[PDB]
Amino acid sequence: METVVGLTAIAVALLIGLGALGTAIGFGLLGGKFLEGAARQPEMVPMLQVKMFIVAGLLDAVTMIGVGIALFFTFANPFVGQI
Amino acid sequence: NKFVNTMTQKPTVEQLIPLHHWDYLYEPDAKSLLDGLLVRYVESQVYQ
Repeated sequence: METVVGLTAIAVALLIGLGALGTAIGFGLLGGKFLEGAARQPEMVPMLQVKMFIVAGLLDAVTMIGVGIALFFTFANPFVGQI
Repeated sequence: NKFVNTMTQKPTVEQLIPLHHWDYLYEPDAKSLLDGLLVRYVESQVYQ
């Protein structure tokens, strides 16, 4: 059991760590364009803010699946039951 | 001469060269645009 349990900690760190890395860079790109449009046309902000949340759902979709699988591998373990 | 009315022409001298919440999407740089528009403005005043 020792190496399967030790390698499950690294598997969880890669799932949450790569997800945290991508989501921070992704929102930095999407966010900068929201502020740029908002500064040029301050009347458009109500529309642009709603359109940003439609993209934010697509951007985090696979990252949240990764965090869901990482919590499952932490509080339960599908590999330990396979010896 | 300036047209005051059909019976009065006034001689005049007018200065040509020495002249709010949103901004334009300047296609070329704004400096390049200002250089061309000031020239079109002075020519139009001379034509008028």
